[PDB]
Amino acid sequence: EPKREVCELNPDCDELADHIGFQEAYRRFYG
Repeated sequence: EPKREVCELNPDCDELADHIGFQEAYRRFYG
């Protein structure tokens, strides 16, 4: 799952994903 893998390897994205999930985090950072 590209988005989870990518988001995990950005501390701010991983942090955000802890609250809102990786799809929503990835979209905020890499939209």
